[PDB]
Amino acid sequence: VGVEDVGRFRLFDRHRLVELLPEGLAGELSRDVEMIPSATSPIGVMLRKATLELQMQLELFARVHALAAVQRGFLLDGGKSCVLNYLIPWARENNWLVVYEPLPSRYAREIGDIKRSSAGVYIQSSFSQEFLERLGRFNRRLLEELPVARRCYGQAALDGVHRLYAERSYHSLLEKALEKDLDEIREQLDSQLREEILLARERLALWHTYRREVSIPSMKSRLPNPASVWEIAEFGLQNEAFATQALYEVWEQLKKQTQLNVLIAVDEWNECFPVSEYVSMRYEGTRFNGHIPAFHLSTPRLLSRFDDAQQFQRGLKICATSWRRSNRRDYRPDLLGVRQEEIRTVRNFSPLEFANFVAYYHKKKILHEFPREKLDYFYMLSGGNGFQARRLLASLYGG
Amino acid sequence: ARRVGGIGRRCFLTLHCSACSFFFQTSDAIKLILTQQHHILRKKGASKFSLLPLADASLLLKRRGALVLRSLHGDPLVGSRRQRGEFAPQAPTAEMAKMLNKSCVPCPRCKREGRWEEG
Amino acid sequence: LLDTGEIVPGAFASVKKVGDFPLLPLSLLLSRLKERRQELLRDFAREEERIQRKIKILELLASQGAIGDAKRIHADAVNLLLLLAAEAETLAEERQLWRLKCEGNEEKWNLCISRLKELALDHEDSFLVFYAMCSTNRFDAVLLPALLERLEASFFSSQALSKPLFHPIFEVWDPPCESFAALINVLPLSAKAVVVTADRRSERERRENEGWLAPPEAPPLVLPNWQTMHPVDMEAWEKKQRRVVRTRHVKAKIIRQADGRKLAATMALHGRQAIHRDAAVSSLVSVAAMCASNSQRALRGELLPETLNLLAAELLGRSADALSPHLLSLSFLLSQSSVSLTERLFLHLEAVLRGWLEENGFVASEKRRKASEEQLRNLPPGLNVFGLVQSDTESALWESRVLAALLSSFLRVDDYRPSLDFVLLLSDALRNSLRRTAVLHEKDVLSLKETGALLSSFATSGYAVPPSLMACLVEHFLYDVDLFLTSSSSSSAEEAEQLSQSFFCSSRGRATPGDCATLLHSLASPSPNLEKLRFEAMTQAWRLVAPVLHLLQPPCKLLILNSLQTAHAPPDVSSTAFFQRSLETFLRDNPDVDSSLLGSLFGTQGR
Amino acid sequence: FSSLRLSQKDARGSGYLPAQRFLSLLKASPEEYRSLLREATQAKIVDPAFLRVASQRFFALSDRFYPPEILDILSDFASFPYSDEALLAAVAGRLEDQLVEPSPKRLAALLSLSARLGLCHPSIRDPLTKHIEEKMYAFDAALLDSLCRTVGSLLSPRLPLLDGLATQAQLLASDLRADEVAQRRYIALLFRCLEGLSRQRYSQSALVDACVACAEQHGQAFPLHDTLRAVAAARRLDLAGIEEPLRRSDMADKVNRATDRGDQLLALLRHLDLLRLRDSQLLQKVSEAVELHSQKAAFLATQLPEALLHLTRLAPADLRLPVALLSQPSLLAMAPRLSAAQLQQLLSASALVLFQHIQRREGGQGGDPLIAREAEALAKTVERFLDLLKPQFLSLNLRDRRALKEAASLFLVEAKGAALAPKTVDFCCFLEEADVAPPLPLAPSGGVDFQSVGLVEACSRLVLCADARFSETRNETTTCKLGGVSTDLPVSITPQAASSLLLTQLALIRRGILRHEIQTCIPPP
Amino acid sequence: ALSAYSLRSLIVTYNSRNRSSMNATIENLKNALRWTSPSESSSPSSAPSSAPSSAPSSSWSPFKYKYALRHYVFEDHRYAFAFYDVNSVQEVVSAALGAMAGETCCSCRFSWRFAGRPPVSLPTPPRLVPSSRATVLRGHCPTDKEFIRRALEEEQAVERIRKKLDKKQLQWFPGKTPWAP
RNA sequence: GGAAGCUGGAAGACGGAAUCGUUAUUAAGCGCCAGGUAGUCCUGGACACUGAAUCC
RNA sequence: UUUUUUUUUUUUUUU
RNA sequence: CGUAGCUGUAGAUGAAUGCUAAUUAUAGAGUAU
RNA sequence: UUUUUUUUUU
Repeated sequence: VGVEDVGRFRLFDRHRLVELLPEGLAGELSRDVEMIPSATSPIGVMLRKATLELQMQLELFARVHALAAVQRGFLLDGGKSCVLNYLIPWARENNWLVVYEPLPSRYAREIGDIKRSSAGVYIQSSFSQEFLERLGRFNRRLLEELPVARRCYGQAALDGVHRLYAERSYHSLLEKALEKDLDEIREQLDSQLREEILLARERLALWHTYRREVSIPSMKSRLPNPASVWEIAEFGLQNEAFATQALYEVWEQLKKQTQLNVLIAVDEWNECFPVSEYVSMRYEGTRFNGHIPAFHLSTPRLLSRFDDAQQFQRGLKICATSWRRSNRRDYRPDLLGVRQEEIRTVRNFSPLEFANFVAYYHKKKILHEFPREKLDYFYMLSGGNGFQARRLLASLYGG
Repeated sequence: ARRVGGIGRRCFLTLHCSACSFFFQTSDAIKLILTQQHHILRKKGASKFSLLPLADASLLLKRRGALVLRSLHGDPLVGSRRQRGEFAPQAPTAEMAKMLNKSCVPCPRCKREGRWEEG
Repeated sequence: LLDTGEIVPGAFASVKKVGDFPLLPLSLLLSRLKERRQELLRDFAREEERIQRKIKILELLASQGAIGDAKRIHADAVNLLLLLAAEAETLAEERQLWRLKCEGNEEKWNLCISRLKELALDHEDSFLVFYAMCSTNRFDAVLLPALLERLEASFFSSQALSKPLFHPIFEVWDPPCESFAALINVLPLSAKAVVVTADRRSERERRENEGWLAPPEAPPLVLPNWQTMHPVDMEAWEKKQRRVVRTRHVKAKIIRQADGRKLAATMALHGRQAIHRDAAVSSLVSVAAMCASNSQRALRGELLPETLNLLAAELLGRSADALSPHLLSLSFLLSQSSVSLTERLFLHLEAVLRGWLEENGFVASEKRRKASEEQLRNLPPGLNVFGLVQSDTESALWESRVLAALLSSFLRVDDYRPSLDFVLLLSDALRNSLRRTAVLHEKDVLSLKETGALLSSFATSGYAVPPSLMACLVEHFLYDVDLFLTSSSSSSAEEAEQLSQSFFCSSRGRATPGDCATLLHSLASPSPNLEKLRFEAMTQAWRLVAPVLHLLQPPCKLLILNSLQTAHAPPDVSSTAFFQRSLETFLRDNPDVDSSLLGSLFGTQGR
Repeated sequence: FSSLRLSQKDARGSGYLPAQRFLSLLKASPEEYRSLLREATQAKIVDPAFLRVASQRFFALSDRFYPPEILDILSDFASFPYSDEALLAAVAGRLEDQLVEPSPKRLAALLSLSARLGLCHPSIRDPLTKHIEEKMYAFDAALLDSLCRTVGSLLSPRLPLLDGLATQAQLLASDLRADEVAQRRYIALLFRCLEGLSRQRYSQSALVDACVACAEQHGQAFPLHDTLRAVAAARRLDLAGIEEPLRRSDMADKVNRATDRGDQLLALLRHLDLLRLRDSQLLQKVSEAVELHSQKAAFLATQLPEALLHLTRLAPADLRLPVALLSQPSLLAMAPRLSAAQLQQLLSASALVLFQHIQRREGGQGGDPLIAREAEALAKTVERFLDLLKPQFLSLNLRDRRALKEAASLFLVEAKGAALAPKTVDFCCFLEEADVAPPLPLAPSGGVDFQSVGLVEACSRLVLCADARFSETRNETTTCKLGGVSTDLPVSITPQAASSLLLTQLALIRRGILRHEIQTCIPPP
Repeated sequence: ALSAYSLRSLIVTYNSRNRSSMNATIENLKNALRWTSPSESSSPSSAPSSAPSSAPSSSWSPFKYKYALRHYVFEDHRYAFAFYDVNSVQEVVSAALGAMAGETCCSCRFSWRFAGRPPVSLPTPPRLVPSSRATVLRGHCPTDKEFIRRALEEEQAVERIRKKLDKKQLQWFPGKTPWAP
């Protein structure tokens, strides 16, 4: 390990990798592992130079907590998702709470349920249960031991909206109600100044009382006095009502207190902004043809806010986009939340790394015969791209 | 492959706004001006009040309302069969922008005076 | 080891460090080669090719020596450079014979460059040339970029670790091995900074100090004539040719590659690991130079502030014994960047200054003489500093330059107050008497190029220069002007001043002299021999800029014109001779600037 | 975040930064204008000429700045208060369009407009005051507390505006009423608000009863550095009962809780400046602590100059004598202190004390002077303090130089009155005739004469004197002599107000011809 | 001012319908040169403009089912010339028109230039002392190359602007606009 | 007369039989306009890309 | 071009 | 430019496009279901 | 075969 060891493959046990990554492999690596005929063969991942720069930052961040260390997430733009197969397993081995989500779009382009509400945020009861069930597979034994704060008890609505933001939707309804009821006091001049001021004072008294009686938020009365954060089993029991309120409660809880280092990795982040496959009546004439934007849903919105990374006093977030699901085009980075100083633009594989990749497949009995004479010839054909290299060599005998 | 706008991602049907950030096609322009007819009539100051019934929101979604919108929108993109080669249709936003700005129609996003532009 | 038959994952926790400790010249290496000659000989069509050439060079190296040039002036041009490079470094009635040999080596060294650049060097000869220059401290701003590409393409080649050594015997007696793979990995940290801190600017770059310059973008101007005009009947012309010649206009442009930046990024990461190892102070100076880059590293990744913060944290926690000697190089590089951990770092570095000067005898002239020498050549490996002081005749000639640049470095900071007012007076008085005895001659005179570096700092830090004028009476006018005219029409005046900044470059065009006029204006800031000398200096420098006051940068022209219409300026200078009609010329070109309020920036109001 | 900045060191000392970013500003895109403006904010030196150039161009380029950009640009003006007559026309031309029912802009817009010159009735006050009184049903707790400090600094308020915020706190505070939930949440939102409204001599019946502690046994309210708010609110016209439940407390009578050098002396001293309170028999114990604290070397060059300047007023509350502790017992070798940052603070302190010495028994009463030897010792300090400022004059910001002129002109009266050695060079070169960026004054809206206003250069940096009204309007025991040559009530706290007002009258008579001046215009404390 | 004008350039173009007719014009133009008062005569540059062609179609003898066709080709020729620094207008305009022969029309294009304020500055330079304290080819244009480059760039700019504006105002049924009635 | 939305249960998976001919940028597919002096064709004229096989 | 891009190709032209 | 490569849907037993209460465009006039 | 922006979410 170090600068001297760049572009090498690290062996991984088949059984150990599954336990460390219960959800699955990071990226499209599952398509390349099935090609190996041997079932007992190990899995190798190349150590690109982009991982060395990122790994060093995490080392200093852990030592400080025991303004020099970074306190914001990064962004990989341009093999951006290849590093995820080596950075996540390593961090998890160092007692780090890592949130794994390689396929966040599965909760937006599949069979589900939507229920409109006054808050204007659609919820998914069916997909809300799968988020916590998959996260607890490997992150267990730590959430239960972690305590729970008392300053963030129950200030979230059913759809995960804050109390202050949820009650604002009813401001218009209450505004007209008070205007019609003012005739009782308006109809009983005196100095032309105090008479008008006294009438206005009645509005303040009535508004204060109206903002605390009509609204009846649900303060998770099912659990009066919690003791931990992993002891919330009632969320898994009830799904029709208590599906989204508990999802946001854990999200807010992991910002205030600081006991353990955390990490969040969201892959394929370029397919969360575009429109979803849902249909509704929220279109702005011809903007969506009657479709629900992906960022307007509950689950996608939770992982579609990079400007909030500052509140993460425990850790930080990270995302990468390399697939061809949508044309990147200009891909404005300034109007999204990230800055120009936090974008890691990787490049194509160097000739040195290209040779190692070809030799790696030989040990796996993937290719038939790859003469050294044509080793450099194939570099110009595919251009050294990883996607074009594996596909070109797979179709043909290779070399 | 079959993208909208071609290789150069052309857009000859949308109009930008100087204020805020919101764009819409010419199809929605007709509906916006008709819906906000009360503000336009009062701004200036029976034969004059002929389009009052069309201001209804539900009437536009009916069979009768659908035909009225299509009548005004002549589909400028469609033309004669001889209009080939250099004689190709251009962006009709030049005429639409003038009417939208002179009528002083408020923007759905923020209530403002004439702030539309070609884009 | 795990029970599954794999490496324990706990081992891969931290990142390893780098070495680069040893550093030797090409002098002692040759001595060992000449001794181990009988042991090196112990070691298909290609079998003879790799043996015949491989032994001929061994016997020769110890093309007829260092004589028989010109006629002789391929690996021939490469091996010749070694003899000359090694001969020069040997130095580091008697002055007559020595000068004859010293001059010949320098003249021959430059001649070999012309033939070397005309042929593209191979991977096996590019590194040898670059390494030799570093030892001899003889770089080239034109040749460095060309040789940097070869070292990069081959480094990332497929045959890097598997390929054996180069056949020059130079690699046989080397610590590293595995051909270029590990050879560059164990490169001294001193030489690593060169790649990162490489100037890629061309000669056309003159819009910073010289003035305005319009670059051309259309060299070829193809115009037809009457004798070479195509006939009217062009249809038959094509039928009278063997093959197609004329074709549609299709020309391919040249796309610039990384140009060595790809290799520089990898080298930058090595310096980061060599910070928390508690190494020597001399070795740590190289890390700062790389982090203080301005044209290669840029700000792509968010690692620059992190590396700088770590370097400052370790540097602060050190003894004064090892920090006192190393003060000019560290302060010069650390002052070029701003970070949060700036005030705390500079406070520690200021305290040692008080004791360093007091112990050296600064307010027994041998104590101050030896101290300066170590800071000028011994400490700085290959750095080129303010005014080009870079790695004594009678008195106070070399030590003055060292002290001149030190003051400017502390006043350069942009994070907090540079220093205390009391320190400025003490520092100013320290050199006040020292410069008095600087031999009141020869070419060893303080040029305006290095003089302007100090005057520039005082014009931006908000600190007014003291009334002391002895520094201005030992510089510029004294011999830098009279000597220039002594050594060998209307249009003739312009060429006289233009020739000054041609080869020797006594001044940076309009960069250094530009601030000279502004400082002389503001000096005695209050107002209801110093007065006599100020008038003579202002007029002398004004007449040397007016003739060429047509091709200068607009930003520079404003400063010159601004510092003439002031109360401090001498009278009878703004008359209808060269300035009255020239004032409206600038205003007409740039009418957007204030016309009535011309003297508002630094006019009769001083500041 | 990890702040980092790189300097243009391409040629290592080529060109001139102040000049380089001067011509490009005349022709640049709207985005580039904002980027260059921030450079001067963090810069060391300030150029008055460059400030006017940016202001003039802002009005022309106001047609492409988004509403968020205008607020961000206005925010940068908070430091070094500076403005031009052409700046008001630009902001007034787009303030109406910015009214989109904003929740937070009610405070940010009001706070930014507090300084410089505002309160323009039929351009700015009409829309802001009309929109703030009807939006009292959505103000956050944090915003309401901050609004108290804003209204306090205003001049010539109206009953409808004051009453709007008075009733807002009564209902808001009741919700929290029903140890950290009250000790730092309930009491904090009570005394802070009462002081704000008390400045405008306004109070209602349904606020005093609720604000005061109902139970007299409610001890341990606030520390020594927060209890002064309750005392300052009272002692105005007829207020009492809030001070102590029966003038017998447990943490505010026996030398507070605990006073020491552990970062506590400065905190209490700073709180006494913005609160109009006189050191009574119990509050005078702070002066004694200075004698021992000044002995330490660390305290002599870390907080000594800051404390002396920030509490120069009310001489019989900090120093035993005006010259005893104001002398230089050991300052001969310790005079230098961070070039100019703290050295200038000593000059102002020596000037305010001079005014108190003269205006003590020569027609003002309220004390008596000391022996004539006191003046001799005082002059020995100022003579050696002004010289050190000559080479460090360029290392002062716009705000630092603005206040220097007020303290510099004072020495030009006593010296010639019938002395300082450097009074003919330093005091008659720049300190007498300054041309720094002159900000606009804070004028009321009671006169209703904004259609005929002007500007004249004088000590208060600008004034209201039009050509039509030129020399014509603005130009018993406490009214006869106190309203004449003094013209300063002993509300606010007069030691500073008297010095600024007297200098303004003289500066307007020496150069300009302006007779029959009606000063009035006494802002709240 | 009218007196301050000067003929910057004069682009002379030809349009001939026959190969022989175009060749005669070239020889006639050359003969008119090498006879002026100045040492070097005005030598314009050559610039061919391709050769447009047209050929309609018609059915072919009547009473046939369109089994054969007969085409009628109508070729054309063009030629363009460039001028720079035309000091003598009489010796250039007369020569160009006098070189015609047969059905060979012409189309000239004048180009004038007006000078602004004559730059007059830089008087006798100041001076002080220390205080002691030809090459003309046969068939080539005599004008400087710098002048041609400055004028050539202007021509390329006008052509681009004209093509862009002309394309915008090019639609069938002129005067028709959408939803105008 | 041309095109378009909506609506849609017009008639067809028959015949490996037989008649019209291609001398390779041939054959087989796909895409564009120039003229026909307002619109107005699946034919004719005319250009460009992918482009196999056989004993001819 | 390790602060560079963010991508299919036509039937006249850089004389 | 079209079949692109690439990539989502149903690895269509069910993709045939004519019929018409109804409008788009040229024209002086092409209308009635 | 379909992207965000002028700001009111701990």
